[PDB]
Amino acid sequence: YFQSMSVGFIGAGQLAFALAKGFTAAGVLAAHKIMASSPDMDLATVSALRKMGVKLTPHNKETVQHSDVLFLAVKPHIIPFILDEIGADIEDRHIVVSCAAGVTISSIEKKLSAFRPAPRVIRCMTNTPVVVREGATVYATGTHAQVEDGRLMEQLLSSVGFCTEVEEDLIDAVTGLSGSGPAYAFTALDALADGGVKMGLPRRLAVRLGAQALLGAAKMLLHSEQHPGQLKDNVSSPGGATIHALHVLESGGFRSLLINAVEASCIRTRELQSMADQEQ
Amino acid sequence: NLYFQSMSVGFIGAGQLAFALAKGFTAAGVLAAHKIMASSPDMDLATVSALRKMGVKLTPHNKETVQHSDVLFLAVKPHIIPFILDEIGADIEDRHIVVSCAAGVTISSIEKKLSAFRPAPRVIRCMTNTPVVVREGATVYATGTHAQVEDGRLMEQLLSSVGFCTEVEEDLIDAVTGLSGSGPAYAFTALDALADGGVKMGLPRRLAVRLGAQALLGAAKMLLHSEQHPGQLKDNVSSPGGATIHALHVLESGGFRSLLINAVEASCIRTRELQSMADQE
Amino acid sequence: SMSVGFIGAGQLAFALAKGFTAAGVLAAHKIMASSPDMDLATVSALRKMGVKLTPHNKETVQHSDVLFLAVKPHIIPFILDEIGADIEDRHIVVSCAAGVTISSIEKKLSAFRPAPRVIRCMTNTPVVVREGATVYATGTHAQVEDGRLMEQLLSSVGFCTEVEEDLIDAVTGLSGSGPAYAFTALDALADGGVKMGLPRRLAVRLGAQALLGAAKMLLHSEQHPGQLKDNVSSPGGATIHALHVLESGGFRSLLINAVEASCIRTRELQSMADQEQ
Amino acid sequence: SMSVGFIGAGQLAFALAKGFTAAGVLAAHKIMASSPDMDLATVSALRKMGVKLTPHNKETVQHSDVLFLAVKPHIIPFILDEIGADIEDRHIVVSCAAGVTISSIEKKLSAFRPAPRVIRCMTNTPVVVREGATVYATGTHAQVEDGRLMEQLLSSVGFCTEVEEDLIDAVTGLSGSGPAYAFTALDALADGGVKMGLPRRLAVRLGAQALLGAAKMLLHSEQHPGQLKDNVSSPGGATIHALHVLESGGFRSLLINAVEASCIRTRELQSMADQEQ
Amino acid sequence: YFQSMSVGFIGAGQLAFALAKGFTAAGVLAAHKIMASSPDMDLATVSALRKMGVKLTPHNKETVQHSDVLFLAVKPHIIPFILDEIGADIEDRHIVVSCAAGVTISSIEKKLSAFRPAPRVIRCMTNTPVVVREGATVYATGTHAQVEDGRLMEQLLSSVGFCTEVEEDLIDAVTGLSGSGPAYAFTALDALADGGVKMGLPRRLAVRLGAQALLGAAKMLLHSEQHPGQLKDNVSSPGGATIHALHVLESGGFRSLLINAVEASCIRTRELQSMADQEQ
Ligand SMILES: NC(=O)C1=CN([C@@H]2O[C@H](COP(=O)(O)OP(=O)(O)OC[C@H]3O[C@@H](n4cnc5c(N)ncnc54)[C@H](O)[C@@H]3O)[C@@H](O)[C@H]2O)C=CC1
Ligand SMILES: NC(=O)C1=CN([C@@H]2O[C@H](COP(=O)(O)OP(=O)(O)OC[C@H]3O[C@@H](n4cnc5c(N)ncnc54)[C@H](O)[C@@H]3O)[C@@H](O)[C@H]2O)C=CC1
Ligand SMILES: NC(=O)C1=CN([C@@H]2O[C@H](COP(=O)(O)OP(=O)(O)OC[C@H]3O[C@@H](n4cnc5c(N)ncnc54)[C@H](O)[C@@H]3O)[C@@H](O)[C@H]2O)C=CC1
Ligand SMILES: NC(=O)C1=CN([C@@H]2O[C@H](COP(=O)(O)OP(=O)(O)OC[C@H]3O[C@@H](n4cnc5c(N)ncnc54)[C@H](O)[C@@H]3O)[C@@H](O)[C@H]2O)C=CC1
Ligand SMILES: NC(=O)C1=CN([C@@H]2O[C@H](COP(=O)(O)OP(=O)(O)OC[C@H]3O[C@@H](n4cnc5c(N)ncnc54)[C@H](O)[C@@H]3O)[C@@H](O)[C@H]2O)C=CC1
Ligand SMILES: O=C(O)[C@@H]1CCCCO1
Ligand SMILES: O=C(O)[C@@H]1CCCCO1
Ligand SMILES: O=C(O)[C@@H]1CCCCO1
Ligand SMILES: O=C(O)[C@@H]1CCCCO1
Ligand SMILES: O=C(O)[C@@H]1CCCCO1
Repeated sequence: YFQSMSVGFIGAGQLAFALAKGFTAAGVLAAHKIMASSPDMDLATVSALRKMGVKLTPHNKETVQHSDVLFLAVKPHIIPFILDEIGADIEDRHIVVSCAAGVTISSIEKKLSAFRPAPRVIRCMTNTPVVVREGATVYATGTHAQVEDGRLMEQLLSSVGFCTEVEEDLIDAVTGLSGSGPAYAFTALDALADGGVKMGLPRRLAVRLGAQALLGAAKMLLHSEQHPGQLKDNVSSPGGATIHALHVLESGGFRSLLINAVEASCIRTRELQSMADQEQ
Repeated sequence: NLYFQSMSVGFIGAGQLAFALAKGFTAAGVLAAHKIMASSPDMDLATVSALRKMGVKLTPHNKETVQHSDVLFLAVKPHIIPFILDEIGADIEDRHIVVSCAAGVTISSIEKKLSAFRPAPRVIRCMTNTPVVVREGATVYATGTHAQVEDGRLMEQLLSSVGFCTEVEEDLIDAVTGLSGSGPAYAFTALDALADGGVKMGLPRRLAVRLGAQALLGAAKMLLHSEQHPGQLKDNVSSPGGATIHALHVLESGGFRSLLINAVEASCIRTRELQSMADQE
Repeated sequence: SMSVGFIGAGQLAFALAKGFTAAGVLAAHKIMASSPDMDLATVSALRKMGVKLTPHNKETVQHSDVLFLAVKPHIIPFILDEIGADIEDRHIVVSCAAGVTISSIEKKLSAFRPAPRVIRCMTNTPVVVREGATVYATGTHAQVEDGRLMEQLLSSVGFCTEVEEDLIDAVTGLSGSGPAYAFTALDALADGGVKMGLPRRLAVRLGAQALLGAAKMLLHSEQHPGQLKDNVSSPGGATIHALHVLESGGFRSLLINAVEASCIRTRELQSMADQEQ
Repeated sequence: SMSVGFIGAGQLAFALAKGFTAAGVLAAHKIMASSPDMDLATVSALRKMGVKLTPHNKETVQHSDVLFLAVKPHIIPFILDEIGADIEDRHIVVSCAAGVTISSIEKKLSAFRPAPRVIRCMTNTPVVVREGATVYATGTHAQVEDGRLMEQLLSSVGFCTEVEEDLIDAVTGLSGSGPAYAFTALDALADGGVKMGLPRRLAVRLGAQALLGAAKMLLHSEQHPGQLKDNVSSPGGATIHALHVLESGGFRSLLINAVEASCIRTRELQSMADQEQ
Repeated sequence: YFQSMSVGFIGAGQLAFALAKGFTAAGVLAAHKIMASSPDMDLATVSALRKMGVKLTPHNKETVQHSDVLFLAVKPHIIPFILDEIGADIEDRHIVVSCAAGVTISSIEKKLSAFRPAPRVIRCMTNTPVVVREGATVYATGTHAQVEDGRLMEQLLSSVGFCTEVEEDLIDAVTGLSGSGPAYAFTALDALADGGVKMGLPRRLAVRLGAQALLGAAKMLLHSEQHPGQLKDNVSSPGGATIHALHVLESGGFRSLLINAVEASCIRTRELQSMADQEQ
């Protein structure tokens, strides 16, 4: 529990809700010590945050004045407008944590430094399963972040899933893998359930079994010192059902499609930020 | 309370599934390792050495496993089931609950063999998966002709200690086999490939494996705790024009969904066709 | 009392005028349309409806309060040069042309008279049966009531909402081109019915009715389309077998490809226009 | 004065009862439905509407004049054995089950009482918004007014026409499964809109509205769908570029494949039913 | 001109209209010497026949009593019902010309011989372009057809396009090639017009040019003693536009698709008649 910590979210959408729900469920923050701002209070995420007890305001400057740790939870192209809006309000006490895909620490520090030297900036990439405290988060520390700042952020984000520090040049690739990853999983689970239904299962049972199979397999890999191929080898009996299914996955290039996905998400992330940097 | 039942459990077969279940049950605290006995004609297996390290009793004699057990799991390959039912069928007593885990093998085929000895063998058929080893298995079961209501309830309590467990009609179990039985292998293949994708884009392999596996675990847990359709959860990830919708497009262009349907179908059909051959023999 | 004009008397002018008059929001006699070819079938159909026709774009401007530009995109700069001197304070200029930016229209018109009131829309041919899908963006000098007037008018012939202009090229690829994807699909579904033994007329009727009803269900539902799809398919049944063969062909990706291709072509065409002017 | 019953209280029973009562042709209190599970969401929705619910299929039969069979196809022979002794001269039995033949129904019912009045229909879930597509065939003992009554009832919730029974499995693959093809397409079109920069909610709304309007245009047109498609595409323009990428993927063949697969699976399932009974 | 010839059609659909329009345009038959019967007088083809002056009746027996040459222009599965209906009305003077896809001379003669021995039967396969007198027709003579019967039928069908006698075992293959052929052409013309539209042509002009190109090329081949490949070689200049287009056709397996089509139509024709023969 961080007793003397006030957290704020600029943005009150999917990610702000996911993190606030994760933090409050973890018990590391009380909902009333969290403030979130948004120019649209008609979102289901805003309504959900209100029901949790999170303080809501339309004004980003109030979030800044309330907060010690300030999460930037707006879309990437909104970040430069946000930084110009509240840059004059950043104080020495603030840690600015940008969650926006692609947006570089350099770009954030350049904006904020025009108002006050030495802004404390941390960049993270996380994902929506923080809402069930099983997120995958990486973070990089900025130029003026103190050593305690990174440790504090790792303690906070570790309460809602895996968290580790990385060099910033890995983050766009992490975005393509674990940031976009849940969407690959949801697609796969929808299709696996369709497969169960084709073979005679009710949809509700097929969804439950497919999701439990994926969850269990992921946990096995996380808790094993063994290669995923070895775990795979343990399932298939010679001549059996599983090896027949694996063959039809291979024949469709299943592996290459997932490589294609991570690559496409990473490249698009890099492409979008390159355009943002050209606009500046 | 199941622990205070002091249940003796036996596995005919001492391979991957016997190890996974024994590890899950003992980690759950429902069984003492030394109250489990497993038999195999082959002790040189690595699964047998792991079982022995746990404290499970090991014997080459299937009759010893039967005499020890209260609940008896059949954990041999499907084509070996009729052979061991011939071998120990005379040793099944009225007190036994016989739980077949073998892919494809029907309750009817098991009861026909065992009913030649005692008239009312208590049979349950289940399908589970290796993640019971981390107590996150996906298990279904169907009760046989003579299984008492308390037998299915005991089975559900036991298997719920190592993951999800629900009763089904037997005619669903081959399809379950293709979905959640074979399922972990589809996931391991996907995680290997996702990690390769992370490596291609500049991540160290160890980090890419950790991140991909955490992403899959978290997404699966989200769906299990959500009332929303997976398509809606997917819609919540992807911003307009953004990284995720670009990646989803390349999955669609390869027929990603159809490949997973193909896999479930192929595993289910192979399960059915093997049992048809067995029924013909 | 509102008078409406169409520069251009082609497919879109016909569809909008038919929809407006069927809705009752405009009597045909309040509508004027112009074309340099008074021998088109659309021109004949408009005359039969009661619409006033002229070959002279200046006459349309002098008649109209709301002026729709319904010519091909590459013709827009030509007709703005022709009628720019005739725009007045009362005029609302509504460009329907694919890709053409408010900026490019206002730049041409402002050379003649400051503060042209411009709205850009993207619609589609189903306005002809009052089931169009329309979006609009307001220009620099459009009054607040200009947007509300246009939304009231276009809501009479289908869905209508205001958007930021930078969404319009994407809307073009989705609902602007969308009817053509549907007509292709309906032709193919009918071929499928014929292959399985249905007379062609019945197969066309059933396929179209199925698509209409499914689309209406989705519009009236809070549920995800995947959930509505799940409600159709019984385990092991006919529909899930058919869905598998669609998935195996990458059906979804083809529709994504189509929206993208129409949107990209729209952007590419306007970039070429901007290079010349 | 007509009383209606549903054996089965699932997706189809809900959709038809919602459509009938929205149309005004039936008050909810004239409808009874039965299911062995009174905890389904469809059962709760029917109770909220005013429909009478019972677990006992015999009670539904005793209440009803027109009796809809809305259980899964493999359940039909079981419930015909259960209620066959309770069919009376007044009853019209309307089977909605995919694949199940009039012959198989009449054979079961005639063991109890000669001359059962049987009609077989195929419909689809959009009856829930009164835009269904329904066909029906009359059985051996159905009176002439039985067919006209059923057409009046089912026309209240969509298109309805009489067919020969040997068309019904093909109709199942086209308009019965059809909504699922449309939901798949709408999900994908929305993904395409999102990829090109539209918010998901707007993309879903526009895609669905485009498909609805296009389908309505085809139903109100004498023109071939290819002609309507030709009217959308300007030379060199956005739509023809998008149509090319659909063609390059074999888009049309996938929809033919789907209708065929649903129809063949329907026939295959009924052949298996006929082998067992 | 066949002065003393009355022609009748059992069926008044697409083919009956196409042939009646072709014959009357050729001047070989006056429309009032043609009768057509149908159980549905609400067809556009029936209305078109009425406007031409063709006599219309609902009763197949009246068509038989009126006619000398009797065309069977109903769907193949209707043929056996037709033959049972009017078999007792066939006279010595009648030539029965079956146009139905797949239906064998043997099956027709077996039905009619139960009523009167020695029915004069001819089987043909034609196509819809007889309506513009450019049909492609083949015919086979039955067991009891006199030599003059085949010559008379060739004279009549040659007035509406190409006509030649074949052995009956070629007719199902002809069905897959020139019977179904117009539909392949209409598909190709629709697609070629789409190609013109993509490259900037108005649809009306693209349709006109595509159809004229196909017509001209077909006429060139019909009037040339040269192989289609040689005519093809004469169009393409080295390095030019045409050889570039031919390459993209080859890369898609264009040739194999047309082979697939003829095969699929022929096999389906054989399959359908095999089922008809099983039902008998
Ligand atoms: N959704 C996900 O799965 C994840 C998202 N992210 C990142 O989080 C950020 C937000 O993503 P979502 O929450 O999914 O977007 P979202 O669109 O659900 O929420 C965006 C929020 O920003 C608000 N907003 C717009 N203009 C604003 C302004 N001027 N001041 C304050 N708030 C404003 C919107 O009203 C909305 O509440 C993005 O940069 C994304 O890359 C990172 C990891 C995962
Ligand atoms: N491995 C998996 O992922 C799961 C396997 N299953 C089912 O569990 C059963 C066993 O599968 P695995 O354990 O993977 O096979 P495995 O091959 O690892 O172990 C098979 C065991 O049977 C033993 N055995 C062979 N003949 C025997 C005999 N006459 N008497 C006693 N033991 C004998 C072998 O020595 C070995 O110990 C199969 O029927 C499979 O379908 C079900 C769920 C998941
Ligand atoms: N057809 C559709 O599906 C929709 C079309 N649009 C847009 O509507 C506009 C027109 O589209 P269509 O009506 O389909 O084209 P169309 O070609 O049917 O009509 C074009 C009309 O402009 C006339 N025209 C040519 N030069 C002219 C001039 N100098 N002055 C006045 N009229 C002139 C032509 O004679 C013809 O009447 C295009 O910009 C298109 O992007 C937008 C929504 C959907
Ligand atoms: N869902 C659709 O899109 C359409 C379905 N159909 C046909 O309608 C029938 C039902 O389809 P759905 O409603 O989708 O299935 P559903 O599974 O939603 O409803 C089935 C209902 O039957 C009930 N039931 C099971 N055993 C019963 C018994 N012994 N007595 C009475 N009720 C019993 C179930 O509890 C459930 O209420 C099927 O034959 C299907 O082919 C036809 C047109 C479209
Ligand atoms: N349409 C084509 O391109 C060609 C068709 N054919 C053959 O010509 C025959 C007819 O083909 P279409 O004319 O295309 O079919 P169509 O369906 O246009 O005409 C069929 C006609 O038969 C009538 N009919 C149905 N039952 C009847 C009965 N009991 N007595 C009399 N008339 C009855 C129908 O009312 C309709 O007028 C088929 O056997 C087909 O294989 C052969 C060459 C080309
Ligand atoms: O491949 C196999 O034989 C096994 C069958 C049961 C589920 C796991 O795979
Ligand atoms: O697609 C998107 O905009 C986001 C980017 C961060 C990870 C989730 O996806
Ligand atoms: O897939 C199914 O079982 C149903 C059959 C009727 C039409 C809708 O689909
Ligand atoms: O293809 C075209 O030129 C038009 C653009 C507007 C939407 C309909 O298509
Ligand atoms: O291939 C070629 O170079 C020529 C060009 C004109 C049209 C015929 O082909």
